[PDB]
Amino acid sequence: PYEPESGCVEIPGLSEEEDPAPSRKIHFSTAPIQVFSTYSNEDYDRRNEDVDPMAASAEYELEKRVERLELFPVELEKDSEGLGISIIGMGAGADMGLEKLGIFVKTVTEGGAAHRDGRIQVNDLLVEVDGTSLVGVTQSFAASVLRNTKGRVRFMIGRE
Amino acid sequence: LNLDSIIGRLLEVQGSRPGKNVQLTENEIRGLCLKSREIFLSQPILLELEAPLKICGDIHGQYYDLLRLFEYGGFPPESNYLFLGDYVDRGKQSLETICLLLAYKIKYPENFFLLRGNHECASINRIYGFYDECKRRYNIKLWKTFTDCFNCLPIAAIVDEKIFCCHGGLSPDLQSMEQIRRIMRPTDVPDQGLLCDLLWSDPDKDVQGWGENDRGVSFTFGAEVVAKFLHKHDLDLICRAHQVVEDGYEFFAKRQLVTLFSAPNYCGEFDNAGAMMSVDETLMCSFQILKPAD
Ligand SMILES: [Mn+2]
Ligand SMILES: [Mn+2]
Repeated sequence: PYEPESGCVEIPGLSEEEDPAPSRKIHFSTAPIQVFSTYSNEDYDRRNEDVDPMAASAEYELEKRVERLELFPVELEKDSEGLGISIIGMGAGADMGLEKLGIFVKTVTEGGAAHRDGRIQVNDLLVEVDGTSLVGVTQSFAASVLRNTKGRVRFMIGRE
Repeated sequence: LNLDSIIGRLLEVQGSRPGKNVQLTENEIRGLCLKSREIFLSQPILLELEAPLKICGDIHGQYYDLLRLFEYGGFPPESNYLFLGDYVDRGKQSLETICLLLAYKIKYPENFFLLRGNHECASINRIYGFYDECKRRYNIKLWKTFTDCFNCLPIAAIVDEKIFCCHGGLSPDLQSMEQIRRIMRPTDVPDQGLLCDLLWSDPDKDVQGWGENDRGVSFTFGAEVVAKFLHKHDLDLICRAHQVVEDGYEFFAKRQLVTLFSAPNYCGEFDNAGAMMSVDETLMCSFQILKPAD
């Protein structure tokens, strides 16, 4: 049942200035300054705790490399044996830890769905799987995405 | 395009508790980006504007503060507007903010103007929240569409041959306005040089000439640099934004430069007011303040 309210208060205006140049065309009002009311902090929480420049920049370095790659869609039929691939997370540079990784194809199982399709190969980058980005993610997140895929699975793939 | 419907839905929340989202469709936002981009490219990169005009500094996605700015300043086309950049990042409602601004640019292209801020740049808004808002609420493709649009924003404006307006400030490299005019769009913002400086530099009362900037980008410039610039180009005032100022406006070098900031209580981490500067037909400048209630 919110009821916004508006109002205006006047405060002292700009001071008269000492000797302004005669060639100056603009001038400044000495009239009172209108101070209008906007929302209080209680009414309008302007904080935003979701900004994380450190995580963003870590993701971004990884993203910059992928657009140097040529991207191609792949569609695989997921059967009883799964997708027929294993994955490995690699960092954007040396010794980056576990948080923001590129997800690479480590293994293509002989006789598996990826193998007989022929397109996906070892060291391919998994960019997107069933509409979910895997660029700058943990390996466990990637593994969860891949486990949850069903039927005809839609990929975007990058290759060095 | 559906422009008046889009504007209606953006303004529908005027009476709501602040924070309520307006979720336009992807196709709608894309249309605003593509249409505004054409308009930006069709107008000069160095705008030549005439009074009357109301000039606003940073908004940073504080959509409800923008709504109040229009309430009190007059919704377009009641007043002519020039915004000095930094529409996005930091706030939670960068999307509503930029969509309303682009919509008014499209509807009133000769009476409504937007300059590029340092946050209208992919390498910056990737980091400070806009990419996140796009990814969360839409998709990354939409963020890239915004980038294409922002890459075409004009960089500076001159009001009645007397007020030079840009987001950041001067450049040690700026000697002729033709250096601004010859810049081809679309363009990214470089890590250094004229375009960088225009969007990144700051005045400093403690520096003589040009100094290093604490931001790690561009320069600081002193009062004498300002005086020399104005005299050379027969200008009276530099109007810029880019720094939080407690009263929403703050003069520098007597009154030769003004900083305007229009995002009150900036991201809930400052206690500042926002302000706008009105320039009337006689070139009298006045200030209107937006102060959060207690
Ligand atoms: Mn800013
Ligand atoms: Mn800025």
